[PDB]
Amino acid sequence: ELEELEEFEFKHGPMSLINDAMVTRTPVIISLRNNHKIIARVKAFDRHCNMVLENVKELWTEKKGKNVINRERFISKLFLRGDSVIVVLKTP
Amino acid sequence: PVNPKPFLKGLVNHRVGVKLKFNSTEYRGTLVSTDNYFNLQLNEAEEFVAGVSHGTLGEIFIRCNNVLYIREL
Amino acid sequence: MKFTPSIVIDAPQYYVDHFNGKYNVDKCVILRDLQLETDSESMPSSLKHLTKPTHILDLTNNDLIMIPDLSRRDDIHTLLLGRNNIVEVDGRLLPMNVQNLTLSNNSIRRFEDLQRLRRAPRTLKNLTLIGNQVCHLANYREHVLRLVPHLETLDFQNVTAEERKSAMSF
Amino acid sequence: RARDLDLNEIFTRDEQYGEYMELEQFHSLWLNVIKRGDCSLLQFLDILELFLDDEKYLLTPPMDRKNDRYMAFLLKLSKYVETFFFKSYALLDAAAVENLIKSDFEHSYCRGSLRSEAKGIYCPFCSRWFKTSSVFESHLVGKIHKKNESKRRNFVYSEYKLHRYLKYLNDEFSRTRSFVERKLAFTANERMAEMDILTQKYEAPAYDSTEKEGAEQVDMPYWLYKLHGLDREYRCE
Amino acid sequence: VSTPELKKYMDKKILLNINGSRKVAGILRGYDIFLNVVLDDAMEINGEDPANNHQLGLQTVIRGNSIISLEALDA
Amino acid sequence: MKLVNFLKKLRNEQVTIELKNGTTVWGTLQSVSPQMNAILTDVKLTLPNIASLQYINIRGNTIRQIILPDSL
Amino acid sequence: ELEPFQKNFYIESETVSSMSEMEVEELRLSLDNIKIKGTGCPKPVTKWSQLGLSTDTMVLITKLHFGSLTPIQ
Amino acid sequence: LANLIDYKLRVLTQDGRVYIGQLMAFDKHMNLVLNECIEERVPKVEKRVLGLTILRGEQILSTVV
Amino acid sequence: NGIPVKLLNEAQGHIVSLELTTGATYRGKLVESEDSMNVQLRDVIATEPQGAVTHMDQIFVRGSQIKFIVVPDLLKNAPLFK
Amino acid sequence: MVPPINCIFNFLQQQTPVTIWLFEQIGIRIKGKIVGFDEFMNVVIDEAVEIPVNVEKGTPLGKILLKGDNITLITSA
Amino acid sequence: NTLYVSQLNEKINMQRLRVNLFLLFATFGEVLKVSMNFKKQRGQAFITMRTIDQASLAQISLNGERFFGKPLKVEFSKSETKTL
Amino acid sequence: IAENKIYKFKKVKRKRKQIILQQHEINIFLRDYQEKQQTFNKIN
RNA sequence: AUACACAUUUUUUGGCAGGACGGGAAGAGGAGACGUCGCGACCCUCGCAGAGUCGUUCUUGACUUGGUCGCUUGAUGUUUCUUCUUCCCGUUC
Repeated sequence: ELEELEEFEFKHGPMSLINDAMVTRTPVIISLRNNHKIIARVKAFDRHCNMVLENVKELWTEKKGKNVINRERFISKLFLRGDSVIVVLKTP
Repeated sequence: PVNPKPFLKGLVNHRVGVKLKFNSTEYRGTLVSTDNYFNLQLNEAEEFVAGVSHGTLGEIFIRCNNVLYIREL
Repeated sequence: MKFTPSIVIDAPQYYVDHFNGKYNVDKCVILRDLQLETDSESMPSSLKHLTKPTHILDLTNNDLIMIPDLSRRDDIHTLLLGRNNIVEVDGRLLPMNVQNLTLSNNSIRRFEDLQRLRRAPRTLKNLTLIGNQVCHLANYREHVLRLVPHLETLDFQNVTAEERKSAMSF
Repeated sequence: RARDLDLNEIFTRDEQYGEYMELEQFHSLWLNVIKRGDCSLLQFLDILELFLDDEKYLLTPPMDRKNDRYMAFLLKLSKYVETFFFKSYALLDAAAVENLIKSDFEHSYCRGSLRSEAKGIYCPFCSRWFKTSSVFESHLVGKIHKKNESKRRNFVYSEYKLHRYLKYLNDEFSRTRSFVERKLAFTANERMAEMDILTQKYEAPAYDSTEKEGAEQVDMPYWLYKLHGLDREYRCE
Repeated sequence: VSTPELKKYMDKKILLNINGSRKVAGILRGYDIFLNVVLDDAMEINGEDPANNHQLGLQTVIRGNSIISLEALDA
Repeated sequence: MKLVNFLKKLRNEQVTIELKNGTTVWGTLQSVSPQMNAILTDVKLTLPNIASLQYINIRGNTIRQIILPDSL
Repeated sequence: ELEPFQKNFYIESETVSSMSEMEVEELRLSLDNIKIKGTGCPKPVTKWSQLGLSTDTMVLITKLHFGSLTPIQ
Repeated sequence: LANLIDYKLRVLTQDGRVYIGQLMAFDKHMNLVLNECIEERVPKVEKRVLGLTILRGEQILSTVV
Repeated sequence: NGIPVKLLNEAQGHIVSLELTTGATYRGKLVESEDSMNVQLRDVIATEPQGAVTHMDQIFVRGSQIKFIVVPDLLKNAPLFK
Repeated sequence: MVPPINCIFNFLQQQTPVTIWLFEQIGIRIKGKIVGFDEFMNVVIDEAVEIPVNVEKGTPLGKILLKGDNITLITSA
Repeated sequence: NTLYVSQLNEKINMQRLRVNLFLLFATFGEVLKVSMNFKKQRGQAFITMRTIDQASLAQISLNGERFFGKPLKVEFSKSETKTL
Repeated sequence: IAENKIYKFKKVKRKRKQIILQQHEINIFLRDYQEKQQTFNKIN
């Protein structure tokens, strides 16, 4: 019974965003604590918000001796810790 | 006793805003749901950084740990 | 006979007393990174298999003629060269941070042969030449001080500004 | 003579001593040089294929060939492919190959080696065509072409090398692309066991204690025996 | 959950140093398993020099997770 | 379920771990603990100039993310 | 109360999934006139590598089966 | 980690300080006891001989042989 | 319990040095050590990261706040070699 | 000489205005009445105000659920 | 295996004294002792040696050797070292 | 090529790692050879 | 031969922000606290033992509890304020 209630609470709770993400294979963007952002598709998740992410594009912001420039790179198979997550946004 | 959990349950389905500990980000949106560990789900979210609108994010998840406080708007 | 990697792999390897680390060199003979003692080392070579983890090198009681053929070893701080027959020193030694050199009981004859020790930048703090013929030659101490002022303690005696100044006067 | 010779210090595990070439890293770097994530490992390889053609990498470039990030990437990649090439074929005279390519570069490539019946003659350095060979020649002395050939020389040459070396390695390129698709279509357990295999191949003795030396070739009564009484073995004392 | 053996410190004046380089002084009232503390006659020592009697008798509570260390003024 | 088990499957895999401190790690996973403490061999490590290390063990909570091969 | 299990292990390769329906009809006609009945039939493959088998298996098969995939395969 | 026992090990702390010492024992929290442990900061410069130390697993970043 | 916790309980009654997350150093005789690393200390000489040094009679610091301790070498003999 | 939870309970009953010191933040502190709390020390605080110290100004926030982790020091004013 | 030395310039710091002693006595064999236990200097250093012949050879060869200004006096230790 | 033979005898097939190894060994051998050939040209 | 390791002390976080190079010296227009470990010594001090005692047996179990002055230009972090030229010795092209 306990397992059931846990999965259900997960389903109708805030986690529903990441659950929806995996089932729809939709892209989501993740604001992290490193001040880097990860837009990707959710392959797997965890109660800690540990995740396996595919088609990762991380965007970030760097300062140089002139105007601030945004920098970005593609990481196809990315596994991510759960405490780095500030926010997970789901959008069209 | 009126506990934070019932106050928050009553706050569900209402326009809220949440100030994180960083204060670098506030989020104003409808409060869809909150779990027992107090992670936050908002919809139609709007981001206010330094008190100014950064943009409209939409359906958003907030890690419990980052939450400083939540207020109703 | 020769210092070769097969020997590099399996000597009594351990940590100095001083907790200085190392990994020693003895398949049948001469050693490195610890106790390079008593196996008739003619010429140093094949230090590369030492692959850097060594603070100290106890070369004593071998038949070493000169000190060249040192690969770049950042970690080596102490060389215990005693009881060999070192006639000369290479010059491009420059293993950065070689703090201590023990030349005791060797066969370095001339002051000029000591010149290459000046190359040791500011790390060669401790140098002991006692037991060499060069020690007997006149103004040996002062010439070592004027040549390599980096030395803080010579022959287990400490430099001192007095004989620094005398070394300047001559 | 070569007792301290070790291949693992020359080949990575993903290269399998020349079987494959590891391009994932370049997908990271190369893919990032695009400032997005729309690019998959396979789409990246699809991009590389351009360099098998003699004209595609020149007239259908992934990015603008005057882009910085792009030219830098291309440099790194080119270098990799070349070192891999000579690494996987020690026995061939490296200097010979190098000089061959260099002479092909000078005598043909930079001499209007790319010709179109419609647009005329293309120039790697200025990325422009030319009506006839005449205007093409009198353009190779102009201040423009001098500038470009004087600034983008190393890049052009590196691009070219990437081209010809990738051509010489077509079989390895294909072999790897195949590998990619396979691993990709694996499950968890499958991918794991495969990785195990690559690993074992990597950390295994080049000669096993169990190899061959000098093994050269040239050029009814079933129920009846039970009935008989053999259900219980009898004995005469 | 273990309880801190703070009984020896009870009803003693103590100087608590707290995260953010904060420092308060007050008599140890109560505590819990959590190391959360009740302090009576609490006085905040600001970084400048003055001190403010925040809780003369009204008493304050300090979260144990924020308590860096605690010095006994008395013996 | 538990992703840490998914990491337990990852022995003998070559990976690049970014860490919360910003450090980059590159090496073959020998094992990962359930704490997500990762023990690796043949590691080149870049602190925010690469130091080459035979074996490296990392405390799991420090790990920012681990980048796996795309072949996986 | 039966134990659930996985039966679909097939990942259609990109090159195959790019094929149009007319392409697929044509491929079947060319493969000794393959005729299918039933709903939802996946497209035929033409190469052992479009099936996502480990390298071991690949080596083994080839070895096991020599030449092109048969129409039935 | 049990294999690493008794070895001389280099731990990197949370604050960037580098500690080096023999690994005598561990625990669940990864609290380590290090015999004859010394501290190095910048790379030798600023080396101190601490002796026998416990380190807390919350502070530890990584260890190397 | 942790084996290092067991050692630290053996360290009671000896003189130990403590460095906290702030960086201040407290040297003195350890009265008491809980399982949570909360330690009661006597006659402490404290050296701040600025270099300033103070003396205090009784000090008790939370476990979580401690970076590390140094304990006397007497204990190194046993029984943790096993 | 009373446990802190009972201290907070008397804040609850008395309905006194309460000043919370947050974690690692000297610049701002929060203030308002405690209408309720839970075991995690998360507090519903009414007529709450943000008080930047850096004369003091503040922002009226109305009802607030403040997470207990920020809590450094709960007081009365 | 252990030799007791005395009559040494105590003005030298402990760690430099130990490093120079290990240096000097390494010529006869491996010195096992890492550090002076006695922590009083004044010459009273003990040097522990893995083999006994290196202890005897050091004793005979380095009697009255000038070490940091003073001729060292060397004898065999009264008791066996704890590490032996 | 296929039968892995040079004249009459078909030799056992070797694994890739060994083939490559021996190829690099032969590489250094050919290096030595080229060196000796050089010095010899300079002496004769 | 027979479950668990995201809600205060640890791991699911309060974190984020010829040319160049070095060294050493001289000449012209880096220094002051506050600590912590070193080169020498006119000094102190003067010796074999983690230390000190006992029960039982040929080796163990219990019980108690460098310091000072210079540097005659030693090494090192907090923390405030405001380079040129010449000669010598090393690396690189």
